[PDB]
Amino acid sequence: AEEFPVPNGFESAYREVDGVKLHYVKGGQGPLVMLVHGFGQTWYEWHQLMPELAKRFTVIAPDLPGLGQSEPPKTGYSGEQVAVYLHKLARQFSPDRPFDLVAHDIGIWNTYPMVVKNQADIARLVYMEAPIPDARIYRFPAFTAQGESLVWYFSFFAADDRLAETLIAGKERFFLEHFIKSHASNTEVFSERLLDLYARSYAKPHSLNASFEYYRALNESVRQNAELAKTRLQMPTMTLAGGGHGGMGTFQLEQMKAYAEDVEGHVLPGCGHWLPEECAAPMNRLVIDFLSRGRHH
Amino acid sequence: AEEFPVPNGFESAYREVDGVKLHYVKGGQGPLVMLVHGFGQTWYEWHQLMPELAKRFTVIAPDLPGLGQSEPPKTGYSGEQVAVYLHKLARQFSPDRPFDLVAHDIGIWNTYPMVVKNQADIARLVYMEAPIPDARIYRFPAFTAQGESLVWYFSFFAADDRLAETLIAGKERFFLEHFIKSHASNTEVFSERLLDLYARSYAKPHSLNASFEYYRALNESVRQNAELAKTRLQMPTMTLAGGGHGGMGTFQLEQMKAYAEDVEGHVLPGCGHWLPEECAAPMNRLVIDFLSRGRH
Repeated sequence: AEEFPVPNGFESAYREVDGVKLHYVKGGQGPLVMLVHGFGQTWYEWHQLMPELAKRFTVIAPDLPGLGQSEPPKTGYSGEQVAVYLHKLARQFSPDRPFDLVAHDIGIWNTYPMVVKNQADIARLVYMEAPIPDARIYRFPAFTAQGESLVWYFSFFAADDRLAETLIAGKERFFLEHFIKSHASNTEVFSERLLDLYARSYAKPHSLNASFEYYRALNESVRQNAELAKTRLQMPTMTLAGGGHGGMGTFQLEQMKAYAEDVEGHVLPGCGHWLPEECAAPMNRLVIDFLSRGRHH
Repeated sequence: AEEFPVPNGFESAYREVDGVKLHYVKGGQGPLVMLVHGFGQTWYEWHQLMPELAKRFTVIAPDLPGLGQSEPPKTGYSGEQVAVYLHKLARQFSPDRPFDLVAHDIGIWNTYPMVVKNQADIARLVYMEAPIPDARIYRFPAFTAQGESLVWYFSFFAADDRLAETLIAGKERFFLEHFIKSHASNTEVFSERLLDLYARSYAKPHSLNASFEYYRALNESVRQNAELAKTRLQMPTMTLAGGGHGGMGTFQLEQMKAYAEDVEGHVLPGCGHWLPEECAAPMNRLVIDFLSRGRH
C-alpha cells in the first residue's frame, strides 16, 4: 500500500538500514539528491519538486524513521542517531560520489550531524525552515504580542507523561490542520483532501509517538551539536525561510552563517513554514537552480 | 450543591454584579479581605487560609467569572473587564472602608486594573505567583535545556480553533494533574480527591472555555496595562513566589518594584507555583502578619 500517490515514473520502495526498514520514493537519473521532510509530513511534501529535479538528478525522498512508511529507529531519535540511517541510505545509492541534500524542518536536525561528520560526501546543501539544534532555540519566546509563538510546541511535544500523544490521539486530523495552518501564510494550499492524507499517516500510533520522540531528543541533539559545530561546513549551502506568517524569516540565514563558510540565503515573502506547498514556484526554482550549479545529468 | 466543602463558620452565597451571578464563600468579622484564585482552581485554594484570617477580618473568596460556580462575564475576559466585577463585589461588602486584596496566578491579571484605578479602595495588597500582564511576559522562553518551560501553556491556551478545549475535553483530569504537578515542588499535597474536585469543576464546558478565554484576552490585557501602569501603586504591597521547581522566584518582586512604591517580597524555598497548598503554613503566616499590620 501507498499512503501518498507516487509521481509518474517514480518508484516507492524500502531499504533496510541497520535493522530499520526505511521507505523512500525514487526517480530520475544522474547524481543523487536526497530530500528530507519534516514534522507533520512525509516524503510527499516534495512531490511537486521531484519530477523537475529528476530531469537532472537521481532523486530520493525517504520517510524519517517512525514517520510515513518507515520503521522507528532502533538506536534513538537524537540527530546524530537518526543521521546515521539517512547517511547510510544515501550512500547505498551513491557509494562512490558525493550527493546533494535538501532538508526541511526536523529534516535539518536529522541530517546536520552526518553532513558535518562526512563533509566529503555532501556536494551541495539546502536547508529550510527550522533551527539547527543549538543554544539559540532556548531564546525563542513562549508567547508573543500577536499570540502563539513559533516553537512553544517544542515544550508541548517534549513534555513528560506522554502529554502530547494522550491529548492528540484520536484528534490527529483536527490537530494537524491547526498546526499546519497556524504556521502558514498561504493557508489555502492546505485543502481538506491534502490534510486528510497527512493526518492519516501521522495517526498511526507508532508515527504519532515517533513524531514527539524527535522533540524529546532535542536537548540531546543540542548537546551533540555543541561538539560537532567546532568544525564549520565547507560545501556550498543555501538557506530558505518564509517571510510570512509562521516562517523563520531572517533567523535561518543568520544562524547558518555560524555553521557554514559558503552560504547564500533567501526569505520568501508571503510564505510561511511550508515552503514546498505554499510557494512551490519560487521555492522549486531556487532549489533547482542552486543544485544545477554543480554537475548534473 | 457545592463543588467544594465550605469551612465551618463560612457561607457559600451569590451576588449579582452587572448582570453576572458571582459565587463566593464568606466568613469572619472586621475589615474586608478579598482572596482571588487563579487558573485550574477556585475559591477552594484559600480554604486553609480563610479560617485563620477570619479571626481578624471579614474574608470573601469569589470564584472568577466562568469558573467554579460563577457565571461567565457578560462583557469579556480582559483584565479591565473582569476587574470591574471583582471591584463591585468587594464594594458591596466594604462600601465605607478600603479593603485588602490577596491574589494568586490569573487572580492578579483580573485585579490589577481595579487596584490601580481605585487606589483609595485598597488598603493593602498581596500578589503571588504570576506576572502582571506586561511586555515582560514576551521574554519567557518556549523551551529549556531541562525540558518544558514554565509558560509555553500561554500559547496553548491562547490558540484559536478552541485548540485547548478540543484537545483537553474528555481528558480534563489527566491534563490538570499534569499541569498542576509540572508547576509544583510539593506534588504530594495534590491528593487524588483534591485533583478530582478541581478537575470536575473546570471540566464544566463553560468553565473549560472560560479558563482559556482569560489567556485569549492576555495580549489585550497587556495593552490595557501599558496605559494603566503610568500610575504607580501607592499602598503597602507584599509579593510571594515559590523558590522551587514550578515557581516564579525573584521575578515576582522584581516586576512589582516597577509598579509599587512600597513593596516587600519573599521567595519561599522548596515551594512551587501553588503556594496556598504546597506551602500553606509559611504562606498563611506571611499573609496574616502582613495584613495584621493594618487595623483589624
